[PDB]
Order: sequence, then C-alpha cells, then structure tokens
Amino acid sequence: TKEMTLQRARTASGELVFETGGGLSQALQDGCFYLAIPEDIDLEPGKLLCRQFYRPAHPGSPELRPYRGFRRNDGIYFDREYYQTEHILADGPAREKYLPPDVVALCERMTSLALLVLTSTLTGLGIDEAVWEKVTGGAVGGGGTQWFAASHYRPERHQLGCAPHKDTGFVTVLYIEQDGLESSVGGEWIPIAPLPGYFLVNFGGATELLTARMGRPVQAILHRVRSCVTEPAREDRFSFAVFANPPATGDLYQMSESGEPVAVRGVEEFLRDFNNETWSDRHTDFGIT
Amino acid sequence: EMTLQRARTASGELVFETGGGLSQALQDGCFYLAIPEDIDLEPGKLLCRQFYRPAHPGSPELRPYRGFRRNDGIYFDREYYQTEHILADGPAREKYLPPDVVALCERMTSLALLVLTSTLTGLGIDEAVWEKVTGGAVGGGGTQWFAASHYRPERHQLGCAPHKDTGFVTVLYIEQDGLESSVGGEWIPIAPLPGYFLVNFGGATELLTARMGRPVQAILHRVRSCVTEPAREDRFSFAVFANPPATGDLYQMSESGEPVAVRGVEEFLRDFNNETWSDRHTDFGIT
Ligand SMILES: CC(C)C[C@@H]1NC(=O)[C@H]([C@@H](C)CCO)NC1=O
Ligand SMILES: CC(C)C[C@@H]1NC(=O)[C@H]([C@@H](C)CCO)NC1=O
Ligand SMILES: O=C(O)CCC(=O)C(=O)O
Ligand SMILES: O=C(O)CCC(=O)C(=O)O
Ligand SMILES: [Cl-]
Ligand SMILES: [Fe+2]
Ligand SMILES: [Fe+2]
Repeated sequence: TKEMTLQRARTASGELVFETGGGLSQALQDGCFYLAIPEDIDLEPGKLLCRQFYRPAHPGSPELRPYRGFRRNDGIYFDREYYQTEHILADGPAREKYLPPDVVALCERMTSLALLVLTSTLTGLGIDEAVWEKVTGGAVGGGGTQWFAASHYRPERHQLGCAPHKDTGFVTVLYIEQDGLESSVGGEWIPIAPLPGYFLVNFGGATELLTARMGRPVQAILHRVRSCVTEPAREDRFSFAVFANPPATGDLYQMSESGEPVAVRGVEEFLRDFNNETWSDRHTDFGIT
Repeated sequence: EMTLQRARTASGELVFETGGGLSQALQDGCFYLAIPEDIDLEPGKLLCRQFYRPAHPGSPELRPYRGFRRNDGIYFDREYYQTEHILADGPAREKYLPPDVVALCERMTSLALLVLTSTLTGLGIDEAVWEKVTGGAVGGGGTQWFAASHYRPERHQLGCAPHKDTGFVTVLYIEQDGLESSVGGEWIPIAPLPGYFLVNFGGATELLTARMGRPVQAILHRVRSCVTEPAREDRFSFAVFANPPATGDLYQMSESGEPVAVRGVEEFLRDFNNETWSDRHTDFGIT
C-alpha cells in the first residue's frame, strides 16, 4: 500500500503558508498535513530523550543523567501492558518540573506551532474569534492543557506498536523519523511516511466534535503504529509530539448549525471513555490527572 | 455490578418487571430479558464448548459441533485477544451449524426484533420508516448475526476487545463473570443473571437516535482477561445481533424527525474493525 499524499505547509511570519496546491482546504479535508520544521529549532533534545528516558540513570555520563531514569516516575511514565509503546506524557508543569530545560524549550516551540494551526483552522472555518477561548477551554491562547509525549517502541514484545486511536485534543504536532504510522482512510490502513524536516500535524477528537455539525467538518484521523520489527543497525522506533487539549475539568463544545457554541459533554468523562476503549489498562488516569 | 432493568416476554410484548421500565433501560443502554421457559440453551452451550476443538477424537454425535477452526468464512482466531469466535449470518448458520443451534438462534433473533420494535415505538419513530432506517433488519431482513465466543485462558491477553456492538439490538447469553461496561467513565461489571439474556444496543441505534430528545447509547463493553482454569470451565458466550446490511447506509433522525442517510454501513464497519480488532480479518462482519 502506498502512503498518503498530504499537503505541505511552512510558517512565514506567524502565518500558515501552503506549498502544495490543495492548501488549508484540502488539509482540513484530509485531517492531517506536513508542517516544515522552523530552521532554527534544535530537535536533538527531543530525540535524545526518546533514546534515553527508559534507560537506568546509572551507569552513564552525568550529562545524560537528566534524560534517563524516567521509568521510575509514576506521574509521567506509562508502561503499556498490551502494546510495544512505553511513553512519557507530561503537561506543562510536569515538563518544567521533570524534563531537561532544553527539552522544555523544544516543546514550547512545537506548542506555538500547534496553536498557529489551531487559530488558522478556526479562522478557516469562519468561527467567531469571540468564542475561541470558550470552545477550546483556553487552549487556543496557550492555556488549557498542553501535553507532550515521548514514545519508545519496544521491539522485544510481539505486539502492535501503538493502540489505534484518535488523538483527544484540538491539534497534534508530531515528530517521526521511521515508517510504522498508519491512518484509516476509507476503511483501509494507509501508511503515513516520515518526511525529513517536517512535523506531521493532525486534529483530535475535540476538533472533530467542535466542527461535526458545520458545513466542512474536520475529522480526527484514526491512526496506529504497526508492530515494530528490528532492522539490524537501525535504532528502535520513537516519536515525540505536543498536543493542544481542552482541560479535563471543563466541557467540550460543538458549534450549532446556527453558529452558536453549545457545551455538549464533560472532557473528563470523554477522556475516561477514550482510555477505556483505547488502552484498557491500569493507567486509568492517563491524560487526566 | 450495574442495577439493570428486568423484562420478560408476554404475547409478543415487552413487559418490564422493574419500575424504570423501557425508558430507564433505553437510558442505561442495556437490560435483562427473561429467557422464555421452553427454550433449550444446551445446543448453544454445546457449540461454545466444542467449536474450537478438532473434528477428532470424539463421538459422532458431537462431530457437527466441532472442527470450525478450519472454516475460513465464519471462524475468527483473534491475534491480540483471548477470544476466538464464530460469526455467521443467516445463510451461513443454515449451511454450517447444527439445526438445534439454528433453531435456538431463530428464537433469540425473534427476541432481538421484539426489543427493536418496542424501542422504535417507544421513541415515537414512525412505523412507516422502520424498514428504511434499519435496512430491513426490523422485520428479519438486513443482517442477523450470530456469535459463539470462546475465551482461551492460555492466552495472556484481554478477553475481548473493548467495543460497542455495531448493529441495532444485541441479545447475549452469559453464565460467567468477566463482562464489563463503561459507565460514567468507569468499568462496571455486568453480572450473569440465571434465566435472563443480556440485551443492549449497537452503534446503529446510537447513531439513529443521537439527536432526538432521548438518545439511546451503545454501551462500551469488554471482557477482562480470564484467569486460567482451576475447577470451572473456560468462559464462553453466544449472542445474536440485528444489524443493517453492509451494503446499505446508516440513518439518523433529524431535528424535525425525518430520516437522513449519514454514512455507508461498510465504511462504518471497516473503521470499527480497524480500531477494535486491528488484525488481518479485515472483512469480519462484512463478508
Ligand atoms: C499515544 C499516546 C502517547 C498519545 C495519544 N494521543 C492523544 O492525543 C492523547 C494524549 C494527548 C493524552 C490525553 O488524552 N491520548 C493518547 O493516548
Ligand atoms: C465480539 C464479536 C464476536 C462481536 C462484536 N459485536 C458486534 O456487534 C459486531 C458483530 C455483530 C459483527 C458486525 O460488526 N462486531 C463485534 O466485534
Ligand atoms: O508514534 C507515532 O507515530 C504515533 C504517535 C501518536 O500517535 C501519539 O503520540 O499520539
Ligand atoms: O462474551 C461476552 O460477554 C461479550 C461478547 C460480546 O461482547 C459480543 O459478542 O459482541
Ligand atoms: Cl447499548
Ligand atoms: Fe496519536
Ligand atoms: Fe459486544
């Protein structure tokens, strides 16, 4: 199966500019697109954490020490019983408390790109700016919950890489380097290829619910990581991503066809249903508290 | 465990024993239905204890209840889950299952249709549109599925993938603990109640009623990992489902009460399979 042919965008003076002809219209219909990584970003702190977080703090250099030992942190480390993936998931405060400052710096840059995509999309959908803070639970302006994930795919386990899921928030900005990610398009798993120098952007369940009654609804793509098999001298698969989410204590909104925001359900119960159908393991507070 | 409504049969009417009645059952998305006293459940329990066994060794009487792991059309060995199951529509049951089992399935399917018509009536949906929005399932058409599930305890996995049933109405037989439902975000066990089927609704009922005054939800459920052996036998279950045909469209009652086709059934089912099972049986419940 051939990979998806997605739109490609770049940021130019804080505006989203599309290099491919379909533009933001086609990208929203696809539910995902590639976003050029701003040339000044150093990705190496994120890759370093993805290569080290699951290793013991000792033995090893004192320089790598703040990048290791995270399997001990019950607050932000998640060993998945049924999948190859183990991952850090940390909100803003948790990143500043537990992750190296160069990683925190990288997350802040990725978060700004996620917010840029969010405001571009809301504008593209003709949603009144006056309701942006309310319908995003504050996420649009850097509030809400700004999640970070660092994933390591453990090849020694004969399991699927990542549970099939829809992301739960508004916008995801994802870094990948290896094959393995797939999306459900028309009922068939289509690979999403890594594009060097680009993030992958998609939308989450909160954007799907928000726009489900509009003229051009935006979908949250259903995606998984297939079982990862080691290729000699190729490193284990990893990924890292930031997500702009509504806070778990609030409500999810949906635009009525008359253009009015309606609070339709609580975020926390939505996330709990998500955890139950996606992971179904002991980490029942994952992404909530 | 949940405190569900209980109903029993009475001349082709659904009669509720408990005070919440049909209204509360539709709110819960599930309830217990008394098994008609004349029904023999043993053909179903027998198939559930035999279908995964080799044709031989064993008695010639049990042979038609065995050897289904070689039937590529109706047998599904799950990679990531303890469950292995038969899934057969009407014709396949006719063609591959013992008549005693086909007869029990017909009796369960009739109950599923009784529930479906009681639910469409209780929601005030016009009877003139029943055949259109159910793809013929309300009157015994569409696709009437049967599942026979065996939970392999030697597999150290979840018992059953968490899922919402895909159709309109499910009638399920269980005898052992293990089944759980997601209520208010928490996994709550659904206990086996002797002499009762479990009834719930599927994605098609949820989508159909999502924008009415009293939407009916399709309960999210799973089967925990089944602990290996000691004395008790392996867990099993069997059930029938009234589904829209894969070739049709899923409908939804509008704000004004008129049916609108919102998406195709097959693409709905393929998405379901991809997120629920995510294995090679990509035509499960479609072909
Ligand atoms: C694969 C995993 C690491 C991330 C995955 N994607 C999501 O968007 C959410 C995160 C943001 C938590 C909030 O729900 N949940 C998930 O499971
Ligand atoms: C657990 C399995 C045996 C049955 C389970 N429940 C459903 O309703 C459907 C069936 C009816 C097939 C059509 O989708 N799919 C499922 O996976
Ligand atoms: O690792 C991947 O490619 C997918 C990661 C992902 O889906 C997520 O973090 O939510
Ligand atoms: O085995 C059970 O208890 C549930 C089975 C089920 O959910 C199904 O067949 O759809
Ligand atoms: Cl239900
Ligand atoms: Fe994801
Ligand atoms: Fe089910």
